[PDB]
Amino acid sequence: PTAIEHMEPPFWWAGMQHKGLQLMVHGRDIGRMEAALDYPGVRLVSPTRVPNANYLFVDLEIGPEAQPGSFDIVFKGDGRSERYRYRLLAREQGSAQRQGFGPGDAIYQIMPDRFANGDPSNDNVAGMREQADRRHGGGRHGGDIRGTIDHLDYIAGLGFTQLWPTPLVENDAAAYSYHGYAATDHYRIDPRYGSNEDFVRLSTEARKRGMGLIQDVVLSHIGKHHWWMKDLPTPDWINYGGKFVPTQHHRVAVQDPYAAQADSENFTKGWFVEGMPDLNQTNPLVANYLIQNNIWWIEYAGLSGLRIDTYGYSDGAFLTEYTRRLMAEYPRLNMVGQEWSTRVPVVARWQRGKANFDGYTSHLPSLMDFPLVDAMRNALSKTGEENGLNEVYETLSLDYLYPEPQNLVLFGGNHDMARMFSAAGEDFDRWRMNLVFLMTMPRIPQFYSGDEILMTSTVKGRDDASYRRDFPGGWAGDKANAFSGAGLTSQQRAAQDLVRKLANWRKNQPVIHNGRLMHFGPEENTWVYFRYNKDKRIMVAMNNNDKPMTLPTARFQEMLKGAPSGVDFLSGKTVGLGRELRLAPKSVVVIELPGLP
Amino acid sequence: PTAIEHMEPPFWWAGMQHKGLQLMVHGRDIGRMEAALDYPGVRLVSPTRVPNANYLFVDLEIGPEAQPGSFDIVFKGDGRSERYRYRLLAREQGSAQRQGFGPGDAIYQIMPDRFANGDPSNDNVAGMREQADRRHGGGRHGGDIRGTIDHLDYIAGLGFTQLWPTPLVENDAAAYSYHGYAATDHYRIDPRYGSNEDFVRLSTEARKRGMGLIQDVVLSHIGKHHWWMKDLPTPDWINYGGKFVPTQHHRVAVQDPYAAQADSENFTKGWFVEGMPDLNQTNPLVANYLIQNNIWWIEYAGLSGLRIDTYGYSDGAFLTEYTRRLMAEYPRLNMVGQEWSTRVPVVARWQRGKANFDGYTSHLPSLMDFPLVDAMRNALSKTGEENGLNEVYETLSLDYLYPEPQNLVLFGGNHDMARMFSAAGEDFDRWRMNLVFLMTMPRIPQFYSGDEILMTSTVKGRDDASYRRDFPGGWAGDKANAFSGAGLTSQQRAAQDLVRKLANWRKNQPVIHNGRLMHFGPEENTWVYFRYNKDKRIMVAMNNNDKPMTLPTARFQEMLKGAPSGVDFLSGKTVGLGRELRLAPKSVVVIELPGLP
Ligand SMILES: OC[C@H]1O[C@@H]2O[C@H]3[C@H](O)[C@@H](O)[C@@H](O[C@H]4[C@H](O)[C@@H](O)[C@@H](O[C@H]5[C@H](O)[C@@H](O)[C@@H](O[C@H]6[C@H](O)[C@@H](O)[C@@H](O[C@H]7[C@H](O)[C@@H](O)[C@@H](O[C@H]8[C@H](O)[C@@H](O)[C@@H](O[C@H]9[C@H](O)[C@@H](O)[C@@H](O[C@H]1[C@H](O)[C@H]2O)O[C@@H]9CO)O[C@@H]8CO)O[C@@H]7CO)O[C@@H]6CO)O[C@@H]5CO)O[C@@H]4CO)O[C@@H]3CO
Ligand SMILES: OC[C@H]1O[C@@H]2O[C@H]3[C@H](O)[C@@H](O)[C@@H](O[C@H]4[C@H](O)[C@@H](O)[C@@H](O[C@H]5[C@H](O)[C@@H](O)[C@@H](O[C@H]6[C@H](O)[C@@H](O)[C@@H](O[C@H]7[C@H](O)[C@@H](O)[C@@H](O[C@H]8[C@H](O)[C@@H](O)[C@@H](O[C@H]9[C@H](O)[C@@H](O)[C@@H](O[C@H]1[C@H](O)[C@H]2O)O[C@@H]9CO)O[C@@H]8CO)O[C@@H]7CO)O[C@@H]6CO)O[C@@H]5CO)O[C@@H]4CO)O[C@@H]3CO
Ligand SMILES: [Ca+2]
Ligand SMILES: [Ca+2]
Ligand SMILES: [Ca+2]
Ligand SMILES: [Ca+2]
Repeated sequence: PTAIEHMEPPFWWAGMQHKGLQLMVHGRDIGRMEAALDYPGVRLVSPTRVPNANYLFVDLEIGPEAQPGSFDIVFKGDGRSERYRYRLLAREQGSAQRQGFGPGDAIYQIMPDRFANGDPSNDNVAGMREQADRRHGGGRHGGDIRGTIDHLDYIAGLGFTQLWPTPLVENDAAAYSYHGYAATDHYRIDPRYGSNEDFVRLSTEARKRGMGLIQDVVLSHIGKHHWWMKDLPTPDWINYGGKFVPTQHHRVAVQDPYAAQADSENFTKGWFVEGMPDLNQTNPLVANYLIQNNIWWIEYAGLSGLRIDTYGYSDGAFLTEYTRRLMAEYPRLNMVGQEWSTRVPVVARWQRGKANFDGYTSHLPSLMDFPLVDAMRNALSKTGEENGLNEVYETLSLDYLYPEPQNLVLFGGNHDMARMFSAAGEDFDRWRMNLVFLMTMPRIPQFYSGDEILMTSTVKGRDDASYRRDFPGGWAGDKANAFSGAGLTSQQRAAQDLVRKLANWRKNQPVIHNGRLMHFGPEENTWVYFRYNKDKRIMVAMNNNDKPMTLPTARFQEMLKGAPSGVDFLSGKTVGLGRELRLAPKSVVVIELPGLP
Repeated sequence: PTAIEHMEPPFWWAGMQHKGLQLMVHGRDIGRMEAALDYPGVRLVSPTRVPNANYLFVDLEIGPEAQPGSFDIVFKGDGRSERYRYRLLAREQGSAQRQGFGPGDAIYQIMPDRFANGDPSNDNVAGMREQADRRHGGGRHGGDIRGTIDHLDYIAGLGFTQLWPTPLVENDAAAYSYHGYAATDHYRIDPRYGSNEDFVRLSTEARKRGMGLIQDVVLSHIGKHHWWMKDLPTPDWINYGGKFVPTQHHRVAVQDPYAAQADSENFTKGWFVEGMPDLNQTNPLVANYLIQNNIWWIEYAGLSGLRIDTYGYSDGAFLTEYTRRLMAEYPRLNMVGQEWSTRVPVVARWQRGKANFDGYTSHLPSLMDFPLVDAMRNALSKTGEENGLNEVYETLSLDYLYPEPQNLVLFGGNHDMARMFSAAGEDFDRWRMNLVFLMTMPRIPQFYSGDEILMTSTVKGRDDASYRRDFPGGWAGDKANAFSGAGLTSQQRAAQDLVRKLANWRKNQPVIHNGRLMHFGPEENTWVYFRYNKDKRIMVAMNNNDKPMTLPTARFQEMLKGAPSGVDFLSGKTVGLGRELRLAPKSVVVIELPGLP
């Protein structure tokens, strides 16, 4: 091997919250060397060696007096000497104070390979392990950053204010590289998507259109083709000494009074799959590496926040420190952890401010609301149940378990589950109820690309490829183009219109962002709730039955306070409320009313 | 009425914790009288007069200097004078400190009408509204206290240490009087069961056999034929002015940050059914009445605790005071609330010691563990699921939500749900798993009469009559008789023998009463857990599959610590533990090992 092959992070910033910076330097016999530097405000701590002669960790303390600039780090040993020009950048104005995504936002989720192919020429890149195959469900289809940039106006036009793409970091695998969840280089965009600079441009172009950029970060694991695997930095870098030992996924084991250490360790150290080596985050070098890398992306790419994969599969103590570090840099940031459980207590455990039985503490601002999504999908699909919506109501009543339920991400769907329209049984009227719910709950809504034109999938079991079909219009030659509206059916277009109507309306509804919620127990699969404050009331009523239903309004008087009627935002019709609310079969109304004193 | 028709409570005790005693006096124009008395230590408080001429509430303060004895309360008015000789009983030594049922106990549950007809002559009682009909599923079959007493040896012989009969208080209804849940006289045993004195004798006879007696109390409602209903003590004694307004059962509404007052009021004030007038517990006279009545039963009948029906259907503030009052009198008592929800947070809300988001405080020691019973019934029934036992494991992991999870009552079944054997799909092997689970969990186990001989029922929905078939041997002429063994199949006898073996064994296993629990995440519907302390380990392993399973024992070494083998208590077979645990199809083993160092 040659010179310095990797320097990570490759540059940094003056004026960060945490003064320490740990450089991970890789190259043949770099560990046999001694580093030296001279720059006011930067102090070189002095080596703690690792047995591997091919890695050197350099500990810097960057004082508040250190100014933007650059300086040489010089490595000397065995009659030779190596050099790296290290840059400390100036931070953009307002960087530390950046506002993360919140209740007023709506997030549009894409898989960058499956959204838009702006440049067919990067579909394959010389030297990489996988060839593109649009006809393979698990293959690379060729979506890229150029295609995403091309369609930012579309996403903004739909009413979305944040973009969350699944990971774009290099995944140089021989197969299943497209999904991004097995990083082979945490400091590089996969060249098939574009360059590091292209990703920065994506952020800047999104910001021009009023949209934030949320990065999808994996912390627990990497891909087996990561360059580390060819020469392990330390013998304990990867859990189980770099050998495949599978997790059995006992997620409660990390938060269970009756847990076996075997099960907790298996959850946090066990390999997700054979092709995903598990990072030993109990090694402080690994912890520092991940914390610094994610900060580096936030700072470099001007992100509004993060979505954190496989949340509890990382070491718990590491997550405590990681969340503390990120949030100390960016106190107004949001980060949404993916803790995939339908049990509210299991999700709620991880949110900042939670008083946990075991004293577990976290600075994680948000989690994905799998419990509530599961409840609504059940309600809308099990149409033979007398009162399926009761599950939604009862799940929501558990919100007190969360320190900040209003900061949780509620979603129509995502790349891991059945398509929203399919989960609703291809029932457009019931799908409308799901959409209304998503846009009116005291949550941060997230929507999955393609759902706005009722893309379908298999509903039973798990079928990842079926959830990730190419967006129509993302590829040259497509017969239908959802970006332009060309070739959409009337129902598809009606869906897209409704999404655009509701999401744009929602942006302008402070009562949804921070108003109160009062809901009523569902009765025979009818459900009424209100968002309210002194300025506005929004009354949602849904009739989840294939028959008309009539609801006496006396029941709702603490919210209605004698309102004789209101205008339904959906239909534009005036709806009577004096003595009863008459719902047509499978209907939902969104009645807008004056404030509640 | 004839002078004083009802005096309630009819007598009291010297030396109670709460000095106050409120007498509810009933009779024609008694409300027009004025009470007077002269007895050392007893003070008459100045009157508070309700507009109903047929009732008088008399407030006494019984100071600690009041001795046991009697004194006349004289009621003077309109030139007439009525007397009542009031008695203060001496309390039994150790009364206040009585030990309530706890984790070392096992509760046997009966319905008195359905267990044993010791006296056919009381099946009908002249004057009563219902005639017995043994062939009618919802009729009175004639079981009584004499029959229960006749068979205490049998219950004690099975290994049970507490008897819980469903209510024996008067239910003088035209139809469905048998079940006891619609009281028509809170101070009287239904004469078809026997007298008040017979109930005291049931308690004393049970005690002679090492068994406590747990009374089933209804607080929220009475029956429509209660004598109150003919002449309402106050206009607000019954919720909704004594007229039927149904509850819609929105149980979470009393513990939901988004609750409507309409829903929460409807839950606690709404009538359970038309035949069950709802008590207005916000009226302090109603509150005092119930508190005193239940204390009266505890003191009079020498009870070891209570089972409290329809728990959250009572007023929340009333419940705080009721539980406070009862626990003040009897600090070591146990009372188990029936809060029928399969959601851990909903049940846990009510247990003494819980820190609730809304500051709600309760003194209730115990609740019925519907969530865990539901989880195990799901695991045993969902035979098409690869790992249904995962529900049990995850539910258990939520025990940190309860202040005192070991004090919760775990049950094989009860009078409101499908028969335990039917719940296991009539699979003897799965039934054994449920039984072992019940007898080894950190819980107070409760068992439903008839389950020890594998009685069956319908499985779906609610079918009360199906769960409540006459105990075989309870009636003269029965051709299957569980008391003698006559007519039982080999399998039914084996069930009975196993109940006896495990219950009696449990009695002598402190490690089950107060030991730790460590469980392991179930894998492919195999599950291993341990009860352990310095003295003993008890390993439970179950294979919920119709194929053999081989579990490497490395996994369990934090509990096994190299144990080469053990003896299965159940089969009495030796079980290898050195390298692998071989489980036969549908097996459960229970292995005793010495305590860990
Ligand atoms: O970065 C890795 C991935 O992380 C992220 O998502 C993961 C979550 O963090 C993690 O918790 C977990 O979620 C599970 C959740 O916790 C569970 O409660 C449960 O929820 C329900 C589930 O959704 C239902 O489908 C069902 O589960 C059963 C299912 O019906 C049944 O078919 C079977 O599933 C087995 C598959 O059939 C089998 O093929 C294989 O799965 C493969 C998969 O086919 C393959 O494509 C590959 O997956 C890739 C994936 O495409 C990538 O995107 C990347 O995934 C990341 C996610 O995108 C993140 O968001 O990497 C993956 C790994 O390479 O590999 C899979 C693994 O072999 O095995 C399956 C079983 O082992 O059985 C299941 C039950 O076991 O019912 C559940 C109701 O309780 O399941 C959640 C997952 O669906 O997993 C997330 C990754 O999916
Ligand atoms: O003291 C009263 C009883 O209290 C104790 O148990 C009750 C629990 O505290 C309470 O939480 C709830 O528990 C669960 C319930 O058992 C489950 O069924 C289920 O309930 C939901 C159900 O799944 C839904 O379908 C719906 O139920 C409605 C139902 O669909 C609808 O038809 C109607 O119900 C009527 C019946 O269908 C009809 O037959 C008749 O009922 C008769 C009954 O057949 C007869 O035996 C007699 O019932 C007695 C009972 O036998 C007594 O033992 C006593 O019950 C107490 C329990 O034993 C306690 O342990 O009193 C009963 C009389 O009230 O008389 C009945 C009335 O004539 O009429 C029914 C009523 O119209 O309406 C229901 C309700 O809307 O919603 C259910 C709630 O969401 O899950 C519940 C908890 O989640 O009820 C327990 C009693 O079953
Ligand atoms: Ca491309
Ligand atoms: Ca891990
Ligand atoms: Ca009888
Ligand atoms: Ca009530």
